[PDB]
Amino acid sequence: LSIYQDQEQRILKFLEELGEGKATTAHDLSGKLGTPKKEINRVLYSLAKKGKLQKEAGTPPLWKIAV
Amino acid sequence: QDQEQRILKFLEELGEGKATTAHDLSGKLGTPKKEINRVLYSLAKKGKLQKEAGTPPLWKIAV
DNA sequence: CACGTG
DNA sequence: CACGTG
Repeated sequence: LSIYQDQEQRILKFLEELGEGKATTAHDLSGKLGTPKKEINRVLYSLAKKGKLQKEAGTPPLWKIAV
Repeated sequence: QDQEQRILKFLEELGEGKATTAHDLSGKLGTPKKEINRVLYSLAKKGKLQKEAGTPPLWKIAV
């Protein structure tokens, strides 16, 4: 229940309530949560390393829950 | 654009054929590498500097 | 314009 | 690992 974990949870929750295969950008996420895109991306890539999220390469990249 | 100037001088004040890096310029100038580069790429497009190498890039006055 | 970078 | 980016 740390502040960083709360942030990770906020992002994971946002993406989970997105839908089946729907993805979103770091830009959108940053805007909805009121957090700078840099911090968001730092968390998104980190969570992808942990396997919880999948990055769909592109410009910009799209993010969603893994598998 | 005083910032641009300061960087511009420092660079012309460099040895004949010696090229430097944004990282080095940051330490040698006590300025964030973000602004350094912002200037470096601008001066390069403006033809006042030249960039070579790749990872990272090396900067020296243009001839 | 992708950029997350410690 | 480059990264300059508003």
